[PDB]
Order: sequence, then structure tokens, then C-alpha cells
Amino acid sequence: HHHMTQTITVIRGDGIGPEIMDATLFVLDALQAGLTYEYADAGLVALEKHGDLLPESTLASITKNKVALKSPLTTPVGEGFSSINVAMRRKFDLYANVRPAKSFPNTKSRFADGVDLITVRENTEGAYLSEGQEVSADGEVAVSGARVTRKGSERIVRYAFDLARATGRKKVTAVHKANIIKSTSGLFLKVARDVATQYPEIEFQEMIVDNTCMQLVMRPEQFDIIVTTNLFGDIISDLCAGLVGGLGLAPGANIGVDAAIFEAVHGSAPDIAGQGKANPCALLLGAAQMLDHIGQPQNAERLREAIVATLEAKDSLTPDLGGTGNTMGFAKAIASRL
Amino acid sequence: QTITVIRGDGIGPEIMDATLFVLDALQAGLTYEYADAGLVALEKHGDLLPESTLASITKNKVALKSPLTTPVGEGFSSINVAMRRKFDLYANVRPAKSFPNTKSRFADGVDLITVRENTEGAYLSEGQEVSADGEVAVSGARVTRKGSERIVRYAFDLARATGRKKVTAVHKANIIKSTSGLFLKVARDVATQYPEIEFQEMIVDNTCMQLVMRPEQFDIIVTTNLFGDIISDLCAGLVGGLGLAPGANIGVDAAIFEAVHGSAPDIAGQGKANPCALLLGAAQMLDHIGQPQNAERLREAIVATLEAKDSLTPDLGGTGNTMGFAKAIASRL
Ligand SMILES: NC(=O)c1ccc[n+]([C@@H]2O[C@H](COP(=O)([O-])OP(=O)(O)OC[C@H]3O[C@@H](n4cnc5c(N)ncnc54)[C@H](O)[C@@H]3O)[C@@H](O)[C@H]2O)c1
Ligand SMILES: NC(=O)c1ccc[n+]([C@@H]2O[C@H](COP(=O)([O-])OP(=O)(O)OC[C@H]3O[C@@H](n4cnc5c(N)ncnc54)[C@H](O)[C@@H]3O)[C@@H](O)[C@H]2O)c1
Repeated sequence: HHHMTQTITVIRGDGIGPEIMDATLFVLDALQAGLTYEYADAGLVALEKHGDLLPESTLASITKNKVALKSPLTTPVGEGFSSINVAMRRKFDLYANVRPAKSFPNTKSRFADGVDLITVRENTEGAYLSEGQEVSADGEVAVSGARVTRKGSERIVRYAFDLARATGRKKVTAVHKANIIKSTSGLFLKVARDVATQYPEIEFQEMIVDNTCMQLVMRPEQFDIIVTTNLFGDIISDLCAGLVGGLGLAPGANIGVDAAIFEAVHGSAPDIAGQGKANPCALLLGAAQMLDHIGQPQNAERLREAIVATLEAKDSLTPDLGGTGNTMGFAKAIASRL
Repeated sequence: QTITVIRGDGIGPEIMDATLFVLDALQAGLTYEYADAGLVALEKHGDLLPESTLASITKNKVALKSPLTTPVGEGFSSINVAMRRKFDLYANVRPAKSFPNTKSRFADGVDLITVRENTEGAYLSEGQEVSADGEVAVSGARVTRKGSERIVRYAFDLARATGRKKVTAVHKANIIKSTSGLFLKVARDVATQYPEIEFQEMIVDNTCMQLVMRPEQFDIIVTTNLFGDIISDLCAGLVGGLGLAPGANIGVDAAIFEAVHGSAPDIAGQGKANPCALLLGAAQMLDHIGQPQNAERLREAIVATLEAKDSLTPDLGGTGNTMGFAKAIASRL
């Protein structure tokens, strides 16, 4: 008897993307998960290789396999093309961006072992809309817009409560700025209160985003599930990554009804690109989320325990964790504890 | 000289009581002209921002203001924002500085200033609409070359006046190319005119990760309205909480000194509130009106009261009360 082979799309990305994905696929091959990799290009590399930021072959590959493991993609700051991360999240309607932040041993984080939260970030609307961005002809006045829908808010908050119930956690906190941004953030919060009604055993808390960031750096232990809109969830999940030892230890799963793309929270880290310093643990923790999603919880747990045990033994840790190791050294250290 | 005093909402009254007690004990020579804004003015005369309040601030050019409540969702738009727009107080100056015995999760090396654009960005009433059927909502942000230029100039001029060495412009110009993009291009052009000051650019999410890992790297942070709101609340947390975070609304012709924190309705009226934030705001005010010696005496007294653990509010782990804490600070003036 063999296990079923499962094909996943693999996007190797830009900057540190290629080195951490080589490390990650090494560790997943050592796991013996029965995965076959179908490589696709997106963003910068896709544009130069196929003349298209998001090639039809990449869309067809993700549509067929319904699962991708993805390295970070660069999007240029200011003058240039629009985010292919956002474009893929919109195209596959991956509306739930699920970002757990959990204390690990022997990191450089300033916080003790009490952090254990999940950010559920709305992933398709809010302030991350390419449309409505305009600069006046004389370069004097720029406008940008945000859009929040009843349907979008409903499905993200229902995701957060269903996650609370499936995981046995007790509190969902809806994070907003509805005092100032009454239309969009306001609609999100009214829908969040309507949805909370249907899960009476789960504590529902509301909180303004600035207070939330202050509370996160003073008593991050109070938080369980945080549900919020696209931009706020972006800022909050990067802050929570800081609480548990930095971007090297923070995964983010983009979940939709028919498809899922698993990645790290972090970007392409151009300052260290190609120097073998990057921590591959964020992408490996995303691959662990992927393993839970595709029905291999025992292998997901095994990868997580291997990572924890490797940090516990301080074995071949990258510089971001206060080690002198390298990406592939760190990967081999984790592979050897499987 | 006369300053406009707005006693405000929730904890506003108790902390303003404590603050004015300490300013008297300091002998700053201030006369207090009381005005209402927000809920109190609304209740009394049916106007959130009465012409008498606008005339008080226009005349004195200096206000000391407690927190004003803004309803969450449907209801009036912020009277804090309304006064910042009306008086064009474009520079919101929020220093975040480590204090002793301060119950912060952090080291003792935080020393930075957030310079937050205070009149535009995403804090715009106009453009907020909901569809007839209640299904779709939209909101807008506006950024101008003029507004971006004046706030980045303020950041670089503040670096020179303070001896500080680095300005970091925080943005999301990768995703929000029009508004955040225009702010970032204006920041690069202004940096050009201050060649001895280090200029750094940093995306806002990276910046929040950096703030919780090594806040010591930051000197002056300059950013747009909403980002500066989030970042300055995160930095307050870095240095012991909202009890210790002042915020000055500075414009050319007027200035409003306040705490970063809101009306704190969960503790309002219980004498629990920490008055230090508003008192550090009053020290920014003393520096602004030409009383630097008295500003420094007030800061030293607050530092020495924290070092002594004398009558601290529960947010700093004490069991002292608002007035007690102010009296303890007054005692060391
Ligand atoms: N989902 C995505 O693909 C994604 C996410 C965030 C940013 N980006 C893109 O990445 C580019 C650069 O963004 P940025 O500089 O603001 O943030 P970044 O996430 O790429 O890096 C910020 C800091 O964290 C460090 N860092 C990140 N990941 C690390 C790792 N695995 N190991 C060690 N250190 C790590 C970097 O060296 C850097 O100093 C931008 O063009 C942005 O559009 C993409
Ligand atoms: N400039 C201002 O006047 C201002 C600023 C922020 C919020 N607000 C308004 O305040 C209201 C409440 O907002 P919020 O609850 O999100 O934020 P908040 O700042 O009022 O409260 C945050 C938390 O910090 C605590 N806290 C705040 N100030 C404190 C102090 N001085 N000492 C001890 N503990 C303190 C509170 O008890 C609360 O738990 C809202 O209506 C909002 O619109 C006004």
C-alpha cells in the first residue's frame, strides 16, 4: 500500500524566496509527505520569463491542484506594477488570511512564552484596492479609496468564530477604527456584532486598532482570535511576528472555498537576498498549515515539533535567532529531528 | 498668559484637575479660560464645537485639552479631528521615552519621536458613504504635496533643533501607490535639503515588527495620519502605556497640547487614570510658550516620582489615585 501522491503548485518567488523554498522543499522531502511539486512563476520572475506578472499557466496550475506553497514576491514601492500577492488573493477569492503567532524558545523576542494568538485578516477588500488610486495632472493631490461589503465582512467574521469553535479557543476580538472611518470600518463592526450573536458561547470583544497595538505590546497574553480588515490585519500580524521572535517565525495561509495558498508573512527581504542568512521557519510553518489543510495533521505536528526541538537545542540557528548558521544548515538541522 | 482649557469626557475631568493642580504648584503664571467641546458642549448648547470655544483658542493660540469621546459608528465625527483641521495643526508630535519602574515589557533604551501628519490622509469625513441597501461601504484618503512637504520639513527641522540624527518616513507606497506614494516621493525630495540627517524609508508593517524587536534603532519617525495614530499607540505601549504618552497638535498660528490616550470610559470617574500623559503634554506646552526651565522641572519631578514609586496609579502597578499621583509629583517640584 502506497500513500496518495498530492501535487501542489510551488512558487519560488524573489529575493530570499528561492533559497528558503529550496530549504523548505528539502525539509518536506525529508518528511516523506508524498508531495510532488509543479513549479509556477508569479510577479517579477513571471513578467521577465513569460511577459506576464500572473501567467495563464500559473492560474491553471493553482486551479488544478487547489493548493500552492509560495515564497514572497517583490512589489515595487511607488511607480511600478501592482501586487501579485493581492492579485492572486482576489483572483482565487482567498478571503481568510490566517496568521498564528505563538511563542517559541530561544528567540531574540523581548516577550516571555505567553503569546498564543491567531490574526484572521480579511484578504480581498478594504484599503488594498488598486482601483480608485489617482494623482491629479499637476502632481499636487492624490486620492485612494477603501471598500468594505456586508458579504465580505460576514464571511471573514464567520471564519474567525468557526475557527474559535474548531480549535477550542474562547475569544474573538473585532479590531476596527469605526469612530473615525464610520462607513467602511463601521460596516465591518456592525456585521461582526451580528455574526457574534450566532456563537453565544464565544466571548466577543470590540477594540479600536490603536488601542489594540498598545495592548499587544503590553499584555499580548490577553488575545485569542483577532479578526480585522485587510490593512489593519497586515500591520497587526507583522507586530505579532515581532512578539514571537520576528518575521522568521510567522506563517500566513490565504484560505478560500476552492483553493488555498500557503506562505510566510514576510516579504522578499532584499537587504539579505541570496546571502544564505534568511530564516526558513516562517515558510516551513506555512507548509505545516498546508499539511493540516490537505489532511496530514500527523506530518504537520511532526514538522512543528522538529522546529521547536531545533530552536530548543539552539542547533544551526540563523542570525535573526542569534545563531551563526545559514538557511540550508537550519533546514538540515530541522530535517534531522524528523 | 491665558490658555484655553478643555476638561473633556470620561477621565478628562479628573486628569485635568490633577494637571492644573501641578501647573499651579509649578507657578507657570497661567490663567485658565475654560471651554467645552464634544458631548459637554453638545448637551449644553446643542453645538459640538461652539463659536465661543473657537474664539477662546483663536485668541489664546494655546490650549491644554483632555480627551474628547467620539462615538464608534453612526454619530458625530471626531471633534479632535475637527479642531486639528479648523486650526490647521498639521504636526502631531508624540515623543516615546523610556521611564523607570514603568511596568513595560521592554528594555530602557526607547527614545524616539513620532511626527504624524495631522490634517489629511485617511482621517477624512468627506467620501464616507454606504449603499442604499446597506451592502457596500466606501471611504477615501487624500494626500497633497503641500501637506506631505510641511510634515516632512517639520520632522527634519525637529531633528536639527533636537540634535537627532535620523528621520524614518513610514509608508505603504507598494500597495497604496497614489497617496502613500506621493507622501514618500515628497519625503525623498525634502530629505535632499538636510544632507547631514540620515534619511530612511520603511514600510509600515515592517516598522511595527521593528518597533517590537529593536525600537532603539528609531530616532524620528514621520508618517501619515492613520499610520502615525497606530505607531504612536504602539510606542506608548513600548514605554509603559497610554499613562506616559503626550501628543502636541502644532500649527503655524495655534497649538493644542493633549495626551495620546482617549476618554478611557472603562475607568472614568474612579480616580484610577494616570495623569502623567496630560502632564507631559503640559510640559510640551511650557516648551512651546517659552518656559523650558519649568518644562524640565515638571519632567524631572515626574521621573523622580516614578523612581520613588510614590503614589503610582495601578497601570504602573501602584494603588495610588489620580490626585494622589499629581500631589506626589507636585511635592518634588
Ligand atoms: N506576501 C508577500 O509576498 C510579501 C509580504 C510582505 C512584503 N512583500 C514584499 O517584499 C518587499 C520587501 O518588503 P519589506 O522590506 O518591507 O519587508 P520584508 O518582510 O521583506 O523584510 C523586513 C525585514 O525583515 C527581515 N526578514 C524578513 N524575512 C526574513 C527571514 N525569513 N529571515 C530573516 N530576516 C527576514 C528582512 O531582512 C528585513 O530587514 C516589498 O517589495 C514587499 O512588497 C511581499
Ligand atoms: N485625542 C483624544 O481625545 C482621543 C484619543 C483617542 C481616543 N479618543 C476617544 O476615546 C474613546 C475611547 O477610546 P479607546 O477606548 O479605544 O482608547 P483609550 O485610550 O480611551 O483607552 C485605552 C485603554 O487604556 C486605558 N487608559 C487610557 N488612558 C489611560 C490613562 N491615562 N491612565 C490609565 N489608563 C489609561 C483605558 O482604561 C483603556 O483600557 C473613543 O470614543 C475615542 O474616539 C479620543
